[PDB]
Amino acid sequence: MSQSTYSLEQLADFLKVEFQGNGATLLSGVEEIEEAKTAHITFLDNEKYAKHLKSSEAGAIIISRTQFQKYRDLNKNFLITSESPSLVFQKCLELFITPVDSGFPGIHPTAVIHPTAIIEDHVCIEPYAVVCQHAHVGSACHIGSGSVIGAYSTVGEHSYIHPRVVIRERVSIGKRVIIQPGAVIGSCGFGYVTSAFGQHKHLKHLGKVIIEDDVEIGANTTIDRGRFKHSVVREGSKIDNLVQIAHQVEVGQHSMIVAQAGIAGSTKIGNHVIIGGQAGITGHICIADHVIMMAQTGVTKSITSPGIYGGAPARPYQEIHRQVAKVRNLPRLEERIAALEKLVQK
Amino acid sequence: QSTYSLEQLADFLKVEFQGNGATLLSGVEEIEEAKTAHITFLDNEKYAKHLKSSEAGAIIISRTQFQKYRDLNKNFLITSESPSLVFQKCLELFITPVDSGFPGIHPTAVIHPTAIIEDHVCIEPYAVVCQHAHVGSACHIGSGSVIGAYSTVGEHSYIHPRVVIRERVSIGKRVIIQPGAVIGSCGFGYVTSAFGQHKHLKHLGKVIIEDDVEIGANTTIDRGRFKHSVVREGSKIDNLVQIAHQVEVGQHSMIVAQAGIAGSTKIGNHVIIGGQAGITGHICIADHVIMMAQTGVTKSITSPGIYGGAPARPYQEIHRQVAKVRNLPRLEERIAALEKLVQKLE
Amino acid sequence: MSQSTYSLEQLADFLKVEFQGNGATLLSGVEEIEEAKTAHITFLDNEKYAKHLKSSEAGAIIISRTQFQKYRDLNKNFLITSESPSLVFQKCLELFITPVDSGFPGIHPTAVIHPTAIIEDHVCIEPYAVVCQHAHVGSACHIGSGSVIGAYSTVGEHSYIHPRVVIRERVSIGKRVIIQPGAVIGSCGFGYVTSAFGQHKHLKHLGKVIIEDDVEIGANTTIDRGRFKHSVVREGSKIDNLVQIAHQVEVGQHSMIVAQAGIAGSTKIGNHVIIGGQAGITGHICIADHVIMMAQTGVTKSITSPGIYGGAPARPYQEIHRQVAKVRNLPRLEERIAALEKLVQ
Ligand SMILES: CC(=O)N[C@H]1[C@@H](OP(=O)(O)OP(=O)(O)OC[C@H]2O[C@@H](n3ccc(=O)[nH]c3=O)[C@H](O)[C@@H]2O)O[C@H](CO)[C@@H](O)[C@@H]1O
Ligand SMILES: CCCCCCCCCCCCCCCC(=O)O
Ligand SMILES: CCCCCCCCCCCCCCCC(=O)O
Ligand SMILES: CCCCCCCCCCCCCCCC(=O)O
Repeated sequence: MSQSTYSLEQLADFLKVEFQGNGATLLSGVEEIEEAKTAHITFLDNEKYAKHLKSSEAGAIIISRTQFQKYRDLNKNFLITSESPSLVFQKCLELFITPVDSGFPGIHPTAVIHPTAIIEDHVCIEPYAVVCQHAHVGSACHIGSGSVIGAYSTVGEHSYIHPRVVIRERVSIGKRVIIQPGAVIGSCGFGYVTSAFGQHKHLKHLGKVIIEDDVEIGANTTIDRGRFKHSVVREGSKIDNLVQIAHQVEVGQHSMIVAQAGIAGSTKIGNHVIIGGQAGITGHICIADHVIMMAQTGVTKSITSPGIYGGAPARPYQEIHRQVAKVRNLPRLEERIAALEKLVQK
Repeated sequence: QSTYSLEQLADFLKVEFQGNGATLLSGVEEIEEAKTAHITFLDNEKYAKHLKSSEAGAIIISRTQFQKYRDLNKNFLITSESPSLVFQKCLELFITPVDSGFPGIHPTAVIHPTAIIEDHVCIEPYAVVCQHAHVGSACHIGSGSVIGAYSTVGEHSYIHPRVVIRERVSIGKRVIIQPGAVIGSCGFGYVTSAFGQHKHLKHLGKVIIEDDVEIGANTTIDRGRFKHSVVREGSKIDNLVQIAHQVEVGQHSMIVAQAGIAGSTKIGNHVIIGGQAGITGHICIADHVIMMAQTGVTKSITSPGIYGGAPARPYQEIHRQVAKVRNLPRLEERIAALEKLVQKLE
Repeated sequence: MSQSTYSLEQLADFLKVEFQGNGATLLSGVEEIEEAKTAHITFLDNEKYAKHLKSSEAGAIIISRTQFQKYRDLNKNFLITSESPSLVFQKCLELFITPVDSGFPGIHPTAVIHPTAIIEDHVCIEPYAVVCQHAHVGSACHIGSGSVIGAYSTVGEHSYIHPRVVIRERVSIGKRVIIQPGAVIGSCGFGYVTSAFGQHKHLKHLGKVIIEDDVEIGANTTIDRGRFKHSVVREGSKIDNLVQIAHQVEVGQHSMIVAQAGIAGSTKIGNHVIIGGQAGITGHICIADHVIMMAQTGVTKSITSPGIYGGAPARPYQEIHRQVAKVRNLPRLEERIAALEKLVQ
C-alpha cells in the first residue's frame, strides 16, 4: 500500500503549480510515463513522447508551459510548470518515499576535530569522522561517518560528504558539493623520477585539488593532485563512480564523466563535455567544449571541435561508423576480389 | 602442520587412487611446480603439458582425463567430481583461516538506539549501525563499516572492513562483501536545465542484494531514482565493478573485475561478463550469454552463446574478423597483383 | 604561507649548482616550461619540450650539463646540474610549498591496538586506525586515519599508509612502501566451481599478498590474494590508482602499472615492464622483462620478448600501427576495386 493520497488540485496547490483536468482526481504514487495508471503522477520530458502522452493512463502528468501549449486539447490531467518537469516530479516523489538520514544529527561525540580546525554553524559531523589541522568546514555541511577532512582543506557551505570519503591535505571543496562514499580527493599523482636504468623515485606532489561549486563526485572515484599545479574540477560538473582523474587534470564547467572513464595527467577538458563509460583520454592534450565521447573511447590526440567521437583512437563518429561497417564487410569484399581473380583470360 | 599418505588421503576424500599408497604428502602446489611432498590437480585441456613431466606425489584427476594418462606411472586420485573442489578439500587440511581477534560486538561500535542487532553477531571496532537497521544472526560486520538507515543484512552474511551500505538496502542471506564496496550509491542521473546545467536528483530506490551473492572489493552499486536495483541469488561480482542505477542482474551470473553495466539494463540468469567489458543502459542480455573480456555491448543480446568485440558480435564472427583485419596487407598485395595485370594494352 | 622570493644566486647556493645569468634575478615560484614567467623557476628534463626553451620567459631554467652545451648561445638564466633536472626542480618546489601532516603526532588515543600486536619506535598511528591480533608495525611507520592492519600482517620500517587502506590478514608489506587512501590489500581472489545446474561454489582463499620494498600502490587499487600461493609485487614497482591485481599475479621489479589497468589470475609480469592505463591482461600468461604495453591494450597471449605492444588483441607496435593504417584505408582500398571492376575484358 501507499504512504499518502492527494487530489490533483491539492497537489497542484502544494507544488505552487497550475493544473488542468479533474481537480478531485486522487493520486497515491509516481510512475514513469509508459507505465503510469490512474493513481500515478508522472512527467513528460520533451522527447518523442507524443504518442506516449496520448496513450498515458496517468492520473497526473507534469508538463512544461511550452509542451502544454502543444497538447492543450488532450483529455488528461496536467500539472503545468515553469520549472523543469523532472524537478517538480522529484518533489512529488519525496511525498511517497521520504529521504532519510543516519539518525546522528549535529557533531557526534566521537568526531575527532583538531583544535586548530574551524567548524562553522549548523554542521553535521557523523561518528568517527576526522577533521585535521587547520581545516575549515562551512556552515550547514555534512561530513559522513569516518570521512577525513585533511590538513588545511576547506569545504564550502552546504556540501554533503558521504561516509568514508578521504579528502587529503590542501583540497578546496566548493559550495554545495556532493561527494559519494569512497572518493579520494588529493591522492598523489602517478609521477616519478627515473634513476639507475629505469628505477622509479617517488616525488612529493604538492599541488592542490580545486573542486568548484555544485560539483559532484561518485563512489570510489579518485582525483590526483598536481605535482605543483592544481587539478581542477569546475562548476556544475558531475563525475560518476570509479573514475580516475590524474594529476593536473582540468575539467571545465557543466561537464559529465561517466563511470570508469579515466583522464591521464595534465589534460584539459572543456565545458559541456560528455565522456562516456570506460573511455580513456591520454595525457598532455585538450578536449574542446561540447565534445561527446562514446563509451570505451580511447583518445590519443587533442579534439579541437565539437561533436560526437568514438573508437580508439577516437575519430569523429561518422568516420568510425564507416570503419566498423567496412571491417564487417571484408569477407564480401574478398569474395568480390576472388570473383575478379577468377577472370584470368588469354 | 601434519602429514598424510596417498592411501590415507584417498580414504579421507573418499576417492580411488593409483600408484604408491605409502607416498608421503605435506602440502598443495600448482601442477608444474609440485614435488613429491605435494598434492596437485588437473582440470584443463590447456594444462596437459605439465602432467607428462610432473613431480607431484598426488594428482587429483577426473574419470575422463584419467583415460588419457592412466598409462603414466604417476600417483593419481581419481574423482567423478570437480578436481578443483577435491583439491580445495586437501588445501583446507594445510591452511587455517584467521580473524581480527576482535570477537562479538566491540565497545567502540556505534549502534543507533533504533537499530536491531540479533544474536551471535560480530561487529568490529568503529563500525557504525544507523537508525532502524536490522543485522541478522551470525553476521560479521567488519571494522569501520557503515550500515545505513533502514538497511537489513540477512543471517550468516559477512561484511568486510570499510564497507558502506547506504540507506534502504536489503542484503540477503550468506552474502559476502569485500572491503571498500559501496552498496546504494546515488545513480548518475541529473536534470539538464535551460543553460546546459545539471541538477542533482536524490535517488530513493532500494538496492536488493539477494541470498548467496558475493561482491568484490571497491565495487559500486547504484540505486535507481525510485525503482529497484537487484542482484539476484547466486550471483558473484568481482572487484572494481560498476553496477549502475536500476540494473537487474539475473541469478547465478558472474561479473569479472573492472566490468561495468550502465543504467536500466537487465542481465539474464547464468550470464558471464568478462573483465573490463562494458554494457550500455536500457538493453537486455539473454540468459546463458558469455561476454569475453573487454567486450563493448551496444545492442541487446537476444540469443545465448559467446560474444566478444566492440561492437559485440558472436565469437565465431569476431574471431573471423580479427583474422580478416590481420590479413589486409595480403588483400592489398593481391590488388597490386591485379592492378599490375592492366598490361592488357590493345 | 611561503610568499617567498629568492635571488637566482641564493637559489644556486641552496641547490649547490652552477648558474649562468643575472644572480640578482628574483624568483618567487615554480612553473612549467611553456608558461614560466620572469618570476618563475622551471626545468627541462625531456627533449620533448626544448621547443619551449628558445622563447621561454622563465627567471631561471634548471638544465643538465649536456643541454647547456646544446643551448649555450641562448640568453637565459640557467641552473646547471649534473643530477636529474626534475629532482633538482623538486628541491625548489619544496622551498615554496611545504609538506603538511594531519597534526596528529604519534599514537592517537583512539587507535585500537590488539594486545598481541607489535608496535615499534617512532610510529604514527592516526585517529581510529585498527591494528589486529599479531600484526606488526615497523619502526618509523605511519598508519593513517581509520586504516586497518589485519591479523598477522607486517608493515616494514618507514612505510606510509594513508587513511582508510584495508590491509587484510596475512599480508606482508615491505620497507618504505606507500599506499594511497582506499587501496585494499588481500581481498579474496575471484575463484569458483560452477556446478551442472549453473551454481557457483566459493573457494576459500588462504594464500597471502607479498608487497616488497619501495613499492607504491594507488588509491582504491585492489590486490587480491591467491588460493594457496601468494600474489607478489616485487621491489620498486609502482601501481597507480584503481587497479585490479588478481589472485596469484606476480609483478616483477621496477615495473609500472598505470591507472585502471587490470591483470587476471596466475599471470606473470617481468621486470621493468610498463602496463599502460586501462590495459587488460588475461590469466595464466607471462609478459617478458622490458615490455611496454600501450594504453587500452588487450593482451591475450604471452609476450615473450621485449619491446612495445598495443591493440586488443595486443600485437607488436609495428603490426598494430600498420593495422590501424590499413583499417583507415578501406574506403580508399575498395575505391581501387571500384575502379578495377569497370573492366570490359
Ligand atoms: C601521462 C602524462 O600526462 N604525463 C606523464 C609524463 O609526464 P611528463 O614527464 O611529460 O611531465 P609530467 O606531467 O609528469 O610533469 C609535471 C609537469 O612538468 C612540466 N614539465 C615537464 C618536463 C619538462 O622538461 N619541463 C616541464 O616544465 C609538464 O608540463 C608537466 O605538466 O611522465 C611522468 C613520469 O612518471 C608521468 O608522471 C606522467 O603521468
Ligand atoms: C595511446 C594508446 C592508444 C589507445 C588509446 C589510449 C587512450 C588513453 C587511455 C589512458 C587511460 C587513462 C588512465 C589515467 C592514468 C594516469 O595517468 O594516472
Ligand atoms: C554505444 C556505446 C559504444 C560502446 C559500447 C560499450 C558499452 C558502454 C560501457 C559503459 C560502462 C559504464 C556503465 C556505467 C554507466 C552509469 O553508471 O551511468
Ligand atoms: C578478443 C580477446 C579479448 C580482449 C582482450 C582482453 C584482455 C584481458 C582484459 C581483462 C583483464 C582481466 C583482469 C581481471 C582480474 C580478475 O580476473 O579477477
